[PDB]
This record gives sequence, C-alpha cells and structure tokens, in this order.
Amino acid sequence: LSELDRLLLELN
Amino acid sequence: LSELDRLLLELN
Amino acid sequence: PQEISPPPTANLDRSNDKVYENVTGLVKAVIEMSSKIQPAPPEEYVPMVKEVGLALRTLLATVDETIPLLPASTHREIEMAQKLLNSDLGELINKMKLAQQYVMTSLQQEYKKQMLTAAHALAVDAKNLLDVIDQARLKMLG
Amino acid sequence: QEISPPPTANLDRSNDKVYENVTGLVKAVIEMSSKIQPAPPEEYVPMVKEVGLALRTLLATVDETIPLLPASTHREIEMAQKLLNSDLGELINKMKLAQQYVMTSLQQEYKKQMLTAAHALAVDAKNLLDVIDQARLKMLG
Amino acid sequence: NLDRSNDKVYENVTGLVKAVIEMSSKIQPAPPEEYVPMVKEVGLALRTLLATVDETIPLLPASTHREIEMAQKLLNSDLGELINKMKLAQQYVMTSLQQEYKKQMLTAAHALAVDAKNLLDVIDQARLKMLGQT
Repeated sequence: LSELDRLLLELN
Repeated sequence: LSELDRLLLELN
Repeated sequence: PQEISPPPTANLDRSNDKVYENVTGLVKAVIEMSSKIQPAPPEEYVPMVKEVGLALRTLLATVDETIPLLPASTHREIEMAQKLLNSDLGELINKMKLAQQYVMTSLQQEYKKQMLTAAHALAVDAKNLLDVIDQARLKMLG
Repeated sequence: QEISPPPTANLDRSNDKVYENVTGLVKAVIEMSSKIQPAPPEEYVPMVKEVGLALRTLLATVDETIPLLPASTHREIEMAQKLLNSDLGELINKMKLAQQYVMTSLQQEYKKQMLTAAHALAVDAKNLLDVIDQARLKMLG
Repeated sequence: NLDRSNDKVYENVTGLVKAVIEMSSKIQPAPPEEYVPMVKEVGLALRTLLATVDETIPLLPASTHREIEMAQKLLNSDLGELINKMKLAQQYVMTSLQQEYKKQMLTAAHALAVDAKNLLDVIDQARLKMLGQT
C-alpha cells in the first residue's frame, strides 16, 4: 500500500 | 528551375 | 472481446456489503472522469484522477478488512486481483503525467484517450475483484 | 475502429528504409506475440529488447529523412516519433510487471498487456509511415 | 516538380549562378580592382554551396555519393581555372592581351555556372531516389 500511497503523493 | 534555366540562358 | 461475468449473484444480501459499495464507488469516479475530461485542462483532470485513486485506496482497504474472514485457500486470487488494480492505477497515472507533459499539442488529445483507456481497465477489473470475492463467499457457505 | 489503406502505390520502395524499418519493427512485434505465452523472462525480456532495437533504428532513420521533407510536415512527424517512444515505454513498464509476477497468476495478465502495448507500437509505426509518405509526395509535387 | 521552398542546394546554386552572371555582365568595362571582388563573390558562393552539399550527402543514397563528390571536385577545379585567368588579366591590364584574357575568364565562369547546374541536376536525381519517385 505504501507504493499506492507513493502514487497518491505524486498527485498532491 | 525554369528560373535557374532562364539565368543559365543569359550566360551562353 | 470474450470472457464475461453474469450479474453479481443474487444469492447474497448486499445491504452491508462494503465491497459492493466501494466497487460501485470506484466505478462511479471513473465514469465521472471518463465522461468529463475531454474538455478540461490539467487543473481539472489531475484531481479527477486523485479522486479515482482515493476511491481505490478505500476499496483496497475494505478488501483487506474482508479477506481474513474468508477461506484461507481463496486469499491468493483476491490478493492478486488487488495488485492488478494497483498497476491499473499506475497506468492511469503514467498517462496523466504524459497528458500533462504535452499540453496544447496534437499529443494532448492522444494521451487523454490513453487515460480513458486505463481508467476503463481499472473499473472492469474493480468489477472482477468483486466477482472473485463473491465466489469466495459462495465457497465458504456451501 | 480506424483503418487505413495500404501504403500508397505511388512511391518506389526499393530505396525505402523507413518502409524497411517499419516492416522490421512490426516483424519483431509479431515475433514477440507469437512466442510470448509459454516464454519465461529469460526469453521475453530479449524479445522486448529486439522491439526497442528495431524502434531505435527506425527513429534514427526518420531523423535522417525529415530534412528531405517539407518543413510544413516536420511537426506531425516529430510528434508521431514521440508517441512511439511512449509506446515503447508502456511496453517496458508491462514487461517489468510480468518479470516481478513470475511464479504467480499475473505473469499471464501482464503478458497480455505487453501484447497490447506492442500492438499499439506497431500500429503507430505504420501510421508514421503513412505520414512520412504523404510528405514525400508533397515534396515531389 | 520538386518543391524548392527550403532547398538550400538549389538556393545556393542560384546564388553561384547569379554571381557568375553579375561578373560576366560587368567585366568588359571593368578594371582589376572591380573584377577581383566579383571573382571573390563567385568563390564565396561556391564555398557556401559546397558546404551545403557536404551536409546533404549523408541524407542521400551511397549509390550516388561519388558522382556528387566528383561534381564537387570539378567546381573547385573550375574556380581554379577562373582564378588563373583572372590573374593573367591583371598582369596584362592595358595590353593587347587584356581582352583575350577577360574572354577566357568568361569562359571559365560560364563553365562553373554550367557545372554547378550539373551538380544541382545530380543531387536532385538523388533526392528523387530517396523520396522514392516512380
């Protein structure tokens, strides 16, 4: 999930 | 080219 | 285009089925993007995406809180189905970062088609996850 | 949904290296998609390398062709070229997922997505040729 | 048939040929101090043309590269002969030989023009090959 979160971070 | 040829003609 | 699943089985009450709710939620956020975007610039799809990606974070969580309880033996297909959704999101992102990198270009309209494509995949697969898990509850019952 | 007519018959193709390279690249893409299903990573990683080698070749050649072409077309071509680089990029992404998920159920799904990318690449390589062709015929008046 | 809108080789030939003509049309009335600059322009235009051709070769089939290389040599040789006769003419300014030396000048210039045109004709035929005409 940390990887899904790293993606999400890129969007912020 | 016909223009380049028209020049060439001036030379003969 | 082959393979197809018949409608979600009727044999299971969906009143407190948060997977069914989250899938429906995720498919819905894709439809929002997939149907708006053509028009709007980077100040409008970048969130439209973050949205889809949030709705997925949820579904994935809810599925985490739901696997323990199912048969141990069916935990692998569901864990896989989940990772697939992750990469589906990854594609969507890659094609977003691209639509951005090329704004007001002939290429902008193209990376947009690639987004719609990737988001459609996401939804189809979100629906396949639910399909798997249902088979997983059916098993546990009979 | 879209489809285009066989490449124009109004151009000689014995000195046509763009044609040769598009042909080359589509071949490497067929080779991959015919072998890919049973192939392990040792096998299919190089199958993708071949696709990239093919495409790199092709792109050089288009580099060396643009100068013979009206400047009015240099943009369409230069964009098409960039699109092929992204096509190759999505193909590598997927290759890499397939690698990771060897010994698992998803080796076969990520292989399906390789085939998709590799198909997009081929298709777009053929559209590029169609554009370069329209360009040569503008040059030739 | 060919579109010359950004044909630098055609653009340069035309200059080298225009250059030879300005000289040719000017020469009989003219002193050494006027005609050497004229030949200078001819040479500059030649130099420019050969550079452009040097850059165009790589985009063109190897089957043609030497016909072009030879055309290129030929042009250098002609500017050779022209510079030669220019020097004679200066040597004999105010003499019974001044004319025949100007006439050998025009002859050299006109050969240059004519071979420059042959080089355009070569290189065109190679682009037609590369763009694939029928």
